[PDB]
Amino acid sequence: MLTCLNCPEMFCGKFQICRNGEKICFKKLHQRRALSWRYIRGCADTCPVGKPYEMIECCSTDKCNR
Repeated sequence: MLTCLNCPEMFCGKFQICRNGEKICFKKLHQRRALSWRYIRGCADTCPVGKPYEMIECCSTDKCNR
């Protein structure tokens, strides 16, 4: 199994265990303002496509989006 964060905050501690169908996590921006503590973290199947300024990250490791 894999572990991925599930909180908008950067230095948070909220996460969940990803099950089948999603062996990779992702972390992108949700807004330019207050971005310091605003990000879309969650599980996924593969690197989700999107803009470059969306700070879209992809990885398959324990809290890789830490």
